[PDB]
Parts: sequence; C-alpha cells; structure tokens
Amino acid sequence: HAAIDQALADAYRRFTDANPASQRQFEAQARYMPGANSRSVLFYAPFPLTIARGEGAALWDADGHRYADFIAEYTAGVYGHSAPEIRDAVIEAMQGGINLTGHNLLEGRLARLICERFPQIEQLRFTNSGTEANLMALTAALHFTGRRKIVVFSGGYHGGVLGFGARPSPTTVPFDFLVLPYNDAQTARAQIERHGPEIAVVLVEPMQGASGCIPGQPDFLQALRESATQVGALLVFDEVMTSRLAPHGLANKLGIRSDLTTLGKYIGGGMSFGAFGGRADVMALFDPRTGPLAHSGTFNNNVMTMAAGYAGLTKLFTPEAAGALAERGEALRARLNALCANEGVAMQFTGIGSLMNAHFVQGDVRSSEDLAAVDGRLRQLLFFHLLNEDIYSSPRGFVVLSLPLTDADIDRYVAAIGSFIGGHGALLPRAN
Amino acid sequence: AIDQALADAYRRFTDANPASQRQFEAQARYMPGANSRSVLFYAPFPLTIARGEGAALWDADGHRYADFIAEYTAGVYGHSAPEIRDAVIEAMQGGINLTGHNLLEGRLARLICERFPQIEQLRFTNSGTEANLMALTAALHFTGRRKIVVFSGGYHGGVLGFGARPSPTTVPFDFLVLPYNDAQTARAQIERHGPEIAVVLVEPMQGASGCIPGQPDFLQALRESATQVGALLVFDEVMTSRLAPHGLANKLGIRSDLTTLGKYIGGGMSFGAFGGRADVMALFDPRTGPLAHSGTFNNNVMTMAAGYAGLTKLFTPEAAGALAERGEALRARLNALCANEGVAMQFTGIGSLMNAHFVQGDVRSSEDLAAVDGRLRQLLFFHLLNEDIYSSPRGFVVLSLPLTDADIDRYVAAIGSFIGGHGALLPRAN
Ligand SMILES: Cc1ncc(COP(=O)(O)O)c(CNOCC(=O)O)c1O
Ligand SMILES: Cc1ncc(COP(=O)(O)O)c(CNOCC(=O)O)c1O
Repeated sequence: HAAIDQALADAYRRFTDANPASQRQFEAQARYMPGANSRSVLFYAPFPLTIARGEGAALWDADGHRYADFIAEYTAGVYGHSAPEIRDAVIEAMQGGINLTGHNLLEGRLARLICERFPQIEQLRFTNSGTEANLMALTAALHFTGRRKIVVFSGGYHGGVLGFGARPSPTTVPFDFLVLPYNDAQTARAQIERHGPEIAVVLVEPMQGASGCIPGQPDFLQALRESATQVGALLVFDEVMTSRLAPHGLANKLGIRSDLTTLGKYIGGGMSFGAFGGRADVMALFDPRTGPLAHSGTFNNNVMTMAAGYAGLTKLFTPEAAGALAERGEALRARLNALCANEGVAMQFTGIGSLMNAHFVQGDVRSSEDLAAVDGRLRQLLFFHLLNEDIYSSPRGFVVLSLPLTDADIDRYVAAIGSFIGGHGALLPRAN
Repeated sequence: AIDQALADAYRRFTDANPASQRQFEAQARYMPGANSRSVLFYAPFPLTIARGEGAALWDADGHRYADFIAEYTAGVYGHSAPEIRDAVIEAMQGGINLTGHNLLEGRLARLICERFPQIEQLRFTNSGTEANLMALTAALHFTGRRKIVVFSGGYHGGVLGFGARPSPTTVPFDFLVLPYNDAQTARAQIERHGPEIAVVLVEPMQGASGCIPGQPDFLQALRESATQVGALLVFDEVMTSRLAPHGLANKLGIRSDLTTLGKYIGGGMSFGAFGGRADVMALFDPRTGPLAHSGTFNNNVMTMAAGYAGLTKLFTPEAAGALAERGEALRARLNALCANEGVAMQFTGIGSLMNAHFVQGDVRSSEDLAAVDGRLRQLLFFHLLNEDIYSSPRGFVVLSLPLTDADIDRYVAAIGSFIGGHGALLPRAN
C-alpha cells in the first residue's frame, strides 16, 4: 500500500518534470474555466496534457511527445485526426455556405443512410449531442405512453445530465427514475412487472460504456424486451457508443429490436452530432404537420455535420469496415486477456469488438458493483506507464481503436501491458 | 377574403418552387415531416436552401433572397465569411478530435470572460439548451433548493419551453411559471416561495415569443427578489448577448449570478456556454468540486477556432454596437411606416433583432399576442419571398454583418408594398 503511494508519487513527478509546457498552459487556462476544464473526462491529476496536434492515429502534446492514440475521442474519432475525406467534405460544404437557415440538400441523404444501416430506425431527427438525443427519446416516450417512470440501470451513462451510480448522479435531471441492477434479469422482470402501469420507457446500453465496457447479457436484454412489451413500455437502446460495434450495430447483432434507438459519436464524421429515431408512429409526434411535439435546436441540421457524416460513413467507416475493426479488437482483447491470465495477475480487459476496458479484478464482470472494491491508484500507474511507452490512453483504461491504427501500433500496446506487469509485479493484486 | 388571399399565396408559392416540393416529399420518408428542426417547417412545405454567400441565400429552385433571418441569430457573420472559413481550415490542418485540453479553448474562454465580465469562469457546451440545463443544475446544487422560477412565453431550448404551463416537451423540474413583465406578481410569488427557490431564469428580452423587451423595473424586481430570498439569478443571453457591445444585461446595468450563451459565439459552429460567479462554477472544478460535466464535443477545435476568429475579427464589441444602431434605425422606420398607414401593425425588439406583430399598443408579454390572426403572418412571409426577401414565418427579423443599406431599404419597401396591397385585410389602428 505504502509502496503503491510511492510509485504514484514518482509517476506524478516524472510526468510533471517532462511536461512543463502542459503545466504552464494548465495554470493559465485555470483562470477562466474551473480546473482549466470544459469536459470532465479530460481532467486527470496532477494536471492534464494539452494536445497540440493530431495526424492519423498519432497525437502530439504541447511538449512535443508523440503518442499512438488508443482513446480516439472516446469513440467519436474513429476516422483518426486528419482524414482527407472528412476535411474535404467539410471544406466543400463551407464553400457552399453555412448557417443556411432551412431544410437543406445534405440532411436527407445522411438520414437515409442511417435508416438503411440501422433498419430499426424507420425515421429519425438530428440533435447536437448524444445527451440531447437521449433527452429527446425520453421526452417522446413519456408523451407517447402518457406515463412518467423511467427504468435505467446502475452504472448507466446516457449523457451530461443522464448518469447513474446506484442512484441518479448529482447532475441528473429530475425525471422519475427507477434504477435497477445491470445484468440482473430476475430483478428487472419483477420490478418492471410490479410497476408496469407507471413505466413509460426502459433505457439501456446494450454494452455499458463509461462504467467499463460491460457487455449486457443475452438473458438480461431479452428480459427487458419482453417485460417492456408486457407492461406497455417502450424499450430504448442507447447505441451512442454501441452502434460502431458491428456492421449494423450491437442490437441487430444480438437480434433484439428496440422501439427507439439513440446514436452519436462518429456518425457525424467527427463533428458535433446526435440522433434519435425508431418506430415511425412514435416519431410522428414530431411531424410538424400533425404531431403535438416541437423539437428545434439551432445546429440540428448544420451542413458541416451533415456533410462530414455522409463522407465518413460512405468512404471510411462503412458497415464492412466496422466488422473488420471489430475483428481486430477481439483479437487484441484475447491477446491481452491471455497475457494477464498467464502472468497470474488480477487484471483483465472487458468489452466487445473495437472497444475494451482495463480492470484490476479477477473473475466475471457483470456490473459496476463488481468494480466497487478496485484500487484507483492502479489505473493511474497504468496510464502514466502507457505515456512512457508512447501510448495515449484514457485515465479510466478505456481502449478505443480507430481506422488508422496499424498492426504494429496494436503490438506496441500489448508489449506495453507486458512491460507494465513485469515492472509492477510487487504491486499488482494476484489472481489468486 | 383572408382565406382566399392565403389560398392564392399557397398556390403561387407552390408553382414557383417545384424542386423544393419534390425534395420535401422525398425527405418525408426518413424524417417526420421531412424535418429535424421545428422552426424550419411551415405550410404548405418548406423551401430547401441550396447555397449561401454573404447575406444571400439560394433555394433549390434557384431564387436568390436577401437574408433577414440569418440562422435565428446564429449567422451574424453571413454564410461565407473568409475569416471563419480560414480559421476552421487552419484548425483542421492541425488535426481534429484531439481528445484532451487543447491550444484553442483557453483563448475563447478568456475572450468571453473579458467581453462579458459577469462571467468570471465558464464551461463550453454543444448548444444553448445544454448550457441552460447545466446552469440550472449548478444553481440547484449550489443553493440546495429545488424550485425554479421561469416566465410564460419563455424559451430556453428544446426541453425548456413555457406557455402558462411547461410545454409537453419540457423536463419535469419543479417549475414556477410567472407572467413576463409583471413585477408585482414576481415579487409576491418569489417572496411567498422564497426558501424553496434555487433560481430565477429569464431572458432580458424574450426571443421566441416575439422579441419582447423585459422592462427595467421588472428585471430589477427579479434581481432584488432573488438576492432578498437567496436564489441565483440566471440571465439567458443565448440570443440577447449580441444586442450591445457587452450584451443586454450589461447595457441595462444588471448583474446575474450566471449567464448562458450560444448562437453566434461559436463562429457559426455548434456552440453553447454557461458561466458566472467563480464560487458557483467551482462545483465543476474536477480537483475539488462535486459536479461532473462531460460531453464529447464540448471543446472541439472547430468551434474553438471559429468562435475566436468571429469575435476578434468580425463581430467585435464595436461591430455589435454599430449593428444595433442600424437595427434601431430600421425598426423606427418600420414603426413610422405602420403608424403612417393607420394599420394595427408594429415591430418590437432591440437593436439588430426585431419582430413583426399585428397588434396596436404596448407589447409586454405573449398574452398581448394570443389572439392575433396567424394567417396575417403567413401572408407577410409569402409576400416577402415574392420580393426576394427570406425571413421567418413568425416575423422574426435578424440583421447580419454583410447586409447592405440597400438590402435594408428593400425590406422597408417590401413592408410598404405589403400594406398598400393588403389594406383591405389588415386590422386598422385605433
Ligand atoms: C433565449 C434562448 N435560449 C436558448 C435557446 C436554445 O439554443 P440552442 O438551439 O442552441 O439549444 C434559444 C433558441 N434556440 O433556437 C432554436 C432553433 O433556432 O432551432 C433561445 O432563443
Ligand atoms: C452510451 C452513451 N450515451 C450518451 C453519451 C453522451 O453523448 P454526448 O457526450 O455527445 O452528449 C455517451 C458518452 N458521452 O461522453 C462524454 C465525453 O466524451 O465527454 C455515452 O457513452
């Protein structure tokens, strides 16, 4: 314990001494934004690195350190940092004029493409973020059903004002939430049945992202579909992260159909983006000719997003590319798990396809409860260790593949995990 | 008579725009009513906009219009400003989706804090809606209270709209909805529910309800009562921040605890911000504060670059003031014209923002407009299209930097022709 404290203090010091420009920048920025910060996930102690430049799957900090990027804008940056297909589409759109203040020539074609790639989406609308998409989805479900109660799950993350521990987070909007255990099929069935008439919607990630890439089990997710249908509630799949996991998203891979689906991240080509869609009869609430619900938002249909999204999905992150990237991720996750098992350490990587997360526990991880006892200092040691090995990762150990990452890049990550185990044998919890 | 005039307008508009009609029918398949943003829809179908340059727009059928709506105040720079485009290209060449603190966000944060000194610290969001949601969340946690005072006709974003009651799309916070520009009801209700009230949220001029200025005595009553009671005052200046060199609140000399921003501040890119008192913003300091606020595109280099470029090179404080003066002169001409012709018609608002209304007398709240014949607005809208003017269905008129004095003359002229050709349909003054 005292040895871990000491290794961490050493990590902080080396990180500090090697990054004076990032420190200077942090001090200066702290005057105008709380903790110099506009986005909580980007902050880490002692201070976060300022990123100066990006190209392909490479990033450079303010002090000129070059890293292989293994976080890729928290799944939004699947195209890498400098894709010409994206840039040229944005440029052409700007030359056509921006802020066009009307229905445009670009939105319809992106909407079509999305509905075709995700056939469970009969109609959709665009929002400016995943947080907005989920808000609008929940708003629609409450009005469509005439009910107020929303079922969500422990560890669930659905945006800036829609996060949950065992209870709603301090920033979570005061909808009537019923928070149930993730991957507990029996409790879900019972609680949904018991409160049937009150439940407007069951909102769930098919794999939880923020909580640590925790796959939703077949039985649990089928139970949610059956229970919701039973009591007359809408099932909403949050596929903001999860849609990239297979050629047509994770829900379709699993064979489960939700009433509504929310999207975000990469679908806007790396531009600000969200969307909510599903059954045409639910979406009809927003049909301005006949529906009772209004949904405005200044930048909903902006030409930059509309252009960059269509370019990205058609030229780069195609359904086939999504399958192929998922294959690489599975291969990677298997190598990492075999390594951890072989070295006898209480360490694993959980996830699906091109998304995984480091965890310092032995055994099956089925919910965030299984990670409650974990020593958070261990994640930090790994993060700083990866920086030393020219790898830019997430503080939470969230590993995210992007298209430009080479097989050699992947090898470097595996080697870095290996050197981490071998350097910290005295410090890491044992498997048994 | 009005029914027939409206049917004729629909016919004329339909026949002149078949490509827009065809685009609409095809788009209706994948988006409800072909639509992703409600304000953009109007009957019988909305124009598809194909191109923009300066303060000009082209529809799918090739018509060129002078632009008098300008992305609902967001498009203050026009549709093709080189300073914005060059700044965005520059940022893209340095790489996008940078996944961390970057070199551009601090410049823009400092700029906002300096130009709007009521903002000591801020955080960026992806829209005005998020900014308002985050500010409300901050206020509730800071005060430890639940009740939120808002005003009828108030619009604060997609899930924060109010008539006399919250709109069906509004998040179920504990809202107390009060009449706009009613100082006596505001004072009595705020004191009655004092210890429960975390926050008073108000636009210093209501936008969506029809450019209705908040009266000084009313807005001061809000500041006074909020302070008296221990509630935070939040000014929603998403629209209103453009109205003076340092925003409307500063023009009026009133200081809110928090301010929300949006629209043009991100240079034409997706943008929102909330900020104010450093001690309230401390709740979000990741080092010591209990509140978390992520959001993947919050600090994106595109927005950071365009925002800084627009605010330093184009829509400077001086430019904001000059545009407001041109707006004041336009509104005065329009009101003189309407009074001249004896019609029950007027333009309300401040500076570069105004709104057509078919009533006589003082417009103080949405109640004053409840009984207006909506067909007159449509008639005006279609008439302006005929005169190659692109405005909003609701009669919202928005100035932008590239609009020439000759463009503005055309707008006045077109209202003149509107009055003179529809004199038999318009309500009379007195
Ligand atoms: C005072 C005020 N606050 C907040 C807002 C919300 O800002 P945003 O649309 O960026 O969420 C708006 C306007 N939002 O406009 C809708 C549209 O033009 O489609 C607003 O007027
Ligand atoms: C399942 C899910 N839904 C919704 C969201 C929220 O989407 P958005 O951040 O676009 O509001 C997220 C992730 N948002 O990440 C925060 C950040 O990277 O700063 C998400 O994982």
